[PDB]
Amino acid sequence: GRRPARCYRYQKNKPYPKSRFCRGVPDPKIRYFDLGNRRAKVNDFPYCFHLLSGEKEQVSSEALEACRIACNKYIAKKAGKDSFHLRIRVHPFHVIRINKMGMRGAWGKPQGTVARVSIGQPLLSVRCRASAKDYVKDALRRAKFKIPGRQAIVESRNWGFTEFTKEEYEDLRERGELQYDGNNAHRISRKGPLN
Amino acid sequence: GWVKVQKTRSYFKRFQVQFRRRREGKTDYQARKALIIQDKNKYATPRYRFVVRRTNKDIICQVTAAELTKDRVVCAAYSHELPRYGIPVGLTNYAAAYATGLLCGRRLLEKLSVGIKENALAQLYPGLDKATGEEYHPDENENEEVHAFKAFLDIGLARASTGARVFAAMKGAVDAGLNIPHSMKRFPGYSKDGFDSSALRDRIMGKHVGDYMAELKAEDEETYRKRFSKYIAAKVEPLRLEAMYTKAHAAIRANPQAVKAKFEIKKPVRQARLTLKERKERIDAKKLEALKQ
Amino acid sequence: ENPMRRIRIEKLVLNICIGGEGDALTKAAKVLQQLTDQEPTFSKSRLTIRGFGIRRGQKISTHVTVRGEKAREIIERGLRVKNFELPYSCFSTTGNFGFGITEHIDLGIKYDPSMGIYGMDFYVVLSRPGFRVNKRRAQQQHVGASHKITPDEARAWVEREFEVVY
Amino acid sequence: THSQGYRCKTRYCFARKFRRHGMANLTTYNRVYKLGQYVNIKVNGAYHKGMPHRYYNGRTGTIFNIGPRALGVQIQKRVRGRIMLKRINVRLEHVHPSDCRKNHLERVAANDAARRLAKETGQPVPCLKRQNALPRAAHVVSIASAIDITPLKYDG
Amino acid sequence: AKLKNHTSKNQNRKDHRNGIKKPKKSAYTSHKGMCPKYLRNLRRSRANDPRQSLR
RNA sequence: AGUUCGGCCAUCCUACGGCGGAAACUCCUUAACUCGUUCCGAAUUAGGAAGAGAAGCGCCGUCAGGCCCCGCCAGUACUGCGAUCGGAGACGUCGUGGGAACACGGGGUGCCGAACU
RNA sequence: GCCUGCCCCUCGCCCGCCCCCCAAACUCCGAAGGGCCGCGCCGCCCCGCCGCUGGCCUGGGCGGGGCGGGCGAAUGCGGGCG
RNA sequence: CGGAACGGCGUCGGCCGGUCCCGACA
RNA sequence: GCGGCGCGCCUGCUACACCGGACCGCAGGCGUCCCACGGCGGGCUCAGCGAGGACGGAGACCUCCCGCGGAGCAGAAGGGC
RNA sequence: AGCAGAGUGGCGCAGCGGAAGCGUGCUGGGCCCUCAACCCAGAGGUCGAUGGAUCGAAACCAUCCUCUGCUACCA
Repeated sequence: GRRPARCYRYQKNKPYPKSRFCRGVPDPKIRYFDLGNRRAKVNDFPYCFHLLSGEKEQVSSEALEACRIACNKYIAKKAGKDSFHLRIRVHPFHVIRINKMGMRGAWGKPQGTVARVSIGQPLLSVRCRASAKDYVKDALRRAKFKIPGRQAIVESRNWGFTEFTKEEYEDLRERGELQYDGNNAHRISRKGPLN
Repeated sequence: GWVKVQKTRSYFKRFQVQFRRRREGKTDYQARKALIIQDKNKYATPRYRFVVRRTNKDIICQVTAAELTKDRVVCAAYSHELPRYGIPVGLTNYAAAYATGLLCGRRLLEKLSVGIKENALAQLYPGLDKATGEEYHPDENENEEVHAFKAFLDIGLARASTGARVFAAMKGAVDAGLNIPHSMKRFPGYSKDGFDSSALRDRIMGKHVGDYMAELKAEDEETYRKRFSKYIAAKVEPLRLEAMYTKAHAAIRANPQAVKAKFEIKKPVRQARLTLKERKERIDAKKLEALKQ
Repeated sequence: ENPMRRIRIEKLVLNICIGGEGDALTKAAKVLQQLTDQEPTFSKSRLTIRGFGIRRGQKISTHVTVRGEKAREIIERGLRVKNFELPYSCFSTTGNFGFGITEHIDLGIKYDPSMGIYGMDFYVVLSRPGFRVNKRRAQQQHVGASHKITPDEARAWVEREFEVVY
Repeated sequence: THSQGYRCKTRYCFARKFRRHGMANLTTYNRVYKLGQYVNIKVNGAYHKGMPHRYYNGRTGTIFNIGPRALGVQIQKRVRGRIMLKRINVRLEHVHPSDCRKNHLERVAANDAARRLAKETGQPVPCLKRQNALPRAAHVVSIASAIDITPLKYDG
Repeated sequence: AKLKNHTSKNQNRKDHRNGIKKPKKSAYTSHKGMCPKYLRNLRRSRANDPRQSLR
């Protein structure tokens, strides 16, 4: 039954993705990575909260799905689906193998998929408005229990999901040096054809 | 209707430009490697190739050896100089080719034997005094002590055809006294059974040009004037064509020495490249025009 | 207004893709030869498809490239079959244009049972002096954008030379 | 390895460079070679005749033979505890001249040039031996503007 | 049943015990594999004048 | 200035828009020949000189793309060598040496010989 | 909307700009780290020899004689062969 | 005090803010 | 034992950038096919975009245009052109 | 564990790169003096879902669900 998962906690093998060589991989449990109002503008949703990872471990797609369902429901119930945009940053690309039950012909057939993470790697990030700003930290704490090891939820200086800090974003927006691209924005980029 | 660009930044990043002279279309490297290669057991002894190049109004004939960073021209002859030797017009014709080939060979053989004054090149290999269109090899006939200067034909991107003008220039050089390896298959008069000397001689001594000039005169006089306006202007008659070449082949043999021709170097107007501030001045002003709208 | 900017027909290609019959293709070759006074060439099939009933390497088409007076003389007859009416969209980005007529009888060929009706597509290529730069073996370089025929420049010259209405 | 054919493990070694695919610059054939010359062997993937094995890539050697279309090179292969001279015949494309002795050749001439002057003007001769850096020296340096630097407080 | 298939440990030590032996001096000058023509010329050239040991 | 043969083979390329030809180069101009075409003087081969800067070409432009160089990135990421260093481990530190890359910001945009006019 | 109309809206489909996360069997870039080789004999003039080489009086080798010279990284240590 | 995710108003030490003599319905 | 054959050989990987590296490790091949699918010379440009042109559309043919190979080169795979 | 097959009308069972097909049920229409047969119509399908793959897939391919047959090495 998917095994204990303490078996596949650490990155002990070189990355094994789905490829021409690796066939018959069971489909990953998590398919929805952009959730919430994933279509909101950069000027909406100013604050960001990130769930970081304190270990170099492999989380399973089963875990990643269990956490996103838990986190989405708490902030949607407490506030609204419209209030936040939650991105599961990690995607399950490694394909774990199980040797069915001796050590002859031990090469295992795929059992599932895991996400290789590192230290400080954000796993779940939420872009939120003020209505849900307080509730986001609790929601990401609910997700922390479904993820193996110790993780930390921190507020982000960067506006939304952009790389501009809230201070840089506010100043650039005032002088019209920011071009909106939808969920995210970039600097005006003075280069290229003038026309 | 919405196309994907063929030339993306990726195509420009992964693109490898070819050799400058291959991008230009001027050089066939595969053919030139074969002409350039000499066995390493022969070391740096110079190897010579006979380049013959036909422009729209010229036949350029050169003997060049390939150094490491350059190509050194041992001797050059151009059909532009044929008026000095008595060929007024038809300077890109088969007869002009032969004349430029003889001039190249004679100019080089003299230039090799200028100070030797004993048993050297031009005296040793006088060539075919009369330009009969017969197969002649300076090599093989007699090569002891001094040997015939050896060169190999470089035709460039020109097609090798029977009765080609590049082959005629080589025939002139062989007739001057230059060892150029040849088989005569791509020469007028070759038959599987055997060469007809007269057929090569006819093209070398005009003939077909003269025959056409007389055919037009016989029938379409208006066309005759249009086709051969310079020939009529220079008073070159159709029967007299063979004679002028015969005098020219003697003239090239007697005095093949190059005489420098004077000219003036005039640059065209040539526009000036702008300074960075000049480029910036235009850009800031162009943006201000957009601001003004 | 350089004389070298003058647009001339480079050539006219008349292709007859009869299909995999073989018998009809020789008869189409005869029809093409009578129109152009030059031997047509036969085009082999690249792949095989049952819907077309062709196997790879079977001769499936017949084409001729006619240049000079014969080109525009033939083109005029083809245009007459469409009453000098052209689609407007028929002009390509590179300035070429095509007709495409059904039947060979209209081009003034006399109907015979041995050669049954054989339609062909007339393609007219519009050139200018100096397009040799892209076709010469030595120093081949692309033509400049200016000297290339715009689709609009093609329509204007054909309206002057053939009085066509779009 | 379970397969050991002539060109095994040569995927990145005998591959051409990013923009350097294509025929050889004609200097490769034109460059003159002399017996005893130092030659660096770098295999070119495009030319397949006379190709040295992947072991011979990266090996400097000397030209034992100068032959038609081919240079024989003596390279030293350490097999076990014995270094063995191996004589290989490599075609022009996969061999290049080496600057191994160029610093020695440059030094010999520079040493003579200083010596030539020592015979004439300025008879005393400077030391013509390489010195391995040496331990600096004294000197007075103006502190004048010295920036006071402090370890910076941790951010993150 | 199963024993070690392969080991390299100690083999470098064993090689360096008295090893890293340079390959002779005659080998560096041998005429094996040299150009048959060049070698014939060398013999003819050294078979004339003081070098000649022909008597 | 321009041609022919070259060297290294984008600071040389690509797109577009300008400009300029006295000569040169080219386009061009015709098939009696010579040669030529899966058909086709398109190319090519021969023979020219009625034209032409319109192109190719040579210069110049463009907050152009690419390419080149230098900063910064960043002493970062990684890593060689010592640690009875820390940590349950995962991994990380500290001494002692090495040290990228992507972005990003700026500036560039062929040069070399032989012959010839 | 209306006989209908593609007289038309909406997402998908194409194209561009972005953007999240990747690859033992992907690489434009590219370390640390390793590998191979060099670190003493020069330069000058003249002379010989060669079925080799070549337009040549060209080379390229193999020698000889003069003319000036000079031992040109650090450290440790006598090496080789049967 | 082999040992984890997780808990601890056990006890010392921090880090970052708010209320603070505008003494933290009157 | 059964079942496989790393029992002779080959490509990419494992393999930790010289070379060398192990496994009943990974993803695969070989025991043949071709007097042309060979040698050589000439000429040529490939896969395709895009736009055009009777039947003709997803799909056959014919044109230009731009095409760094995105095709092909007997078969595995990697180079190479 | 792991292995093979299937999943298609209400029941069956075909199809298998271009429809859904036949029987039964299932009504209707014939047919006769009436009935039985019989004949002929009419209708019946997320083709177990999904993703890919295509101009297009019930089909072909991956994932999965469900059934249904095959299964453990004496010492």
